[PDB]
Amino acid sequence: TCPFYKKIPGTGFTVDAFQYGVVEGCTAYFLTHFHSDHYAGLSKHFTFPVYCSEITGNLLKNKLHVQEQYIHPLPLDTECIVNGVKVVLLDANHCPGAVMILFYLPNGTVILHTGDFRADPSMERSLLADQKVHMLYLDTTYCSPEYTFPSQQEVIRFAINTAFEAVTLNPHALVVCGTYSIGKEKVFLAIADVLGSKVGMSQEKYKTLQCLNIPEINSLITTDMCSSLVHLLPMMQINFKGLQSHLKKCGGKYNQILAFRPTGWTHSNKFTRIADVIPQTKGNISIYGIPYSEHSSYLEMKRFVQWLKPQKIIPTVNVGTWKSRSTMEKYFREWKLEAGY
Ligand code: NI
Repeated sequence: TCPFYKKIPGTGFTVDAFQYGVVEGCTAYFLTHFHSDHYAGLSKHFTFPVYCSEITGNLLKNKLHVQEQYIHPLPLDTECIVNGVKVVLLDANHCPGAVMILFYLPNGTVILHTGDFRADPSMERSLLADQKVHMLYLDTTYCSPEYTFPSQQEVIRFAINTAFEAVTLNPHALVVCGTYSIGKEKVFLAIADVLGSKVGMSQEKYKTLQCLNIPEINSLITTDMCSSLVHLLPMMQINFKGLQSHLKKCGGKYNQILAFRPTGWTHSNKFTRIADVIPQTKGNISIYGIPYSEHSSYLEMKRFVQWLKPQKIIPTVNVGTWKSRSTMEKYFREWKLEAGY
């Protein structure tokens, strides 16, 4: 059944709750972003109102074929009224079109639902600064102190410098980047920009990117693989067998592959700095796992919460085990005692 952490009290609303059939009492279904564990269940047969960003609404219409009459896009940073309740959508710093949602309950309670987010100090100067938030529905993906990672800018610097050096040493090297969802487009777009190439990809993936309102996108991507030396493939193909196979397909235009796997976290983070990352190599193929995260680190999460000072926290991730739930609740209490709220 629909879990309680997907329901908004004092409303008929649910958040990211599309795989439970008709939720009894739900008058509006919000969708924070277009990732499959969140939209699971949506299709052309859905006949309830869906509230989301413009970009998520483009994806619902073009990729899932949801009928336009049931898609309600909202502008960001704007007080809107939905079924009699004031709401605001804020940028979540996750993937394209991802939002956090502020609900202003008729009884005076304010609730923030982060969706999936990567906390940032810039959030401390949005509309969140203007009133108190009582309850926080929190993306706790990396809520444990082992989870450190570098800034996105540091990671993209490494990738740009690595790729440019390799292709300048060998003009017959191919760059390959893995993907399995929207998100992390800066990785392949930044590499292609330093090399003066467009990024080549499948027709399905090109369609997906053309929904994202990225400026000048027609200048940066293409479905002509032959004219490109940065290729995008399914994350599943980013291994030695998959890459050897791909190289055979390029007809001797290339003699070396340099590949990137933008992972979340990996246990080489606790020891190794970004400057010191190395690839796995077999023959003329090298694979780099780079820690490009679109979720908060532990310290970023902690700073956001200690700034916001909520009265109650409801985790939305890692809630399935008692050991995880108990651990998270311990950190929340530490943060509260340290900061004095
Ligand atoms: Ni997500």
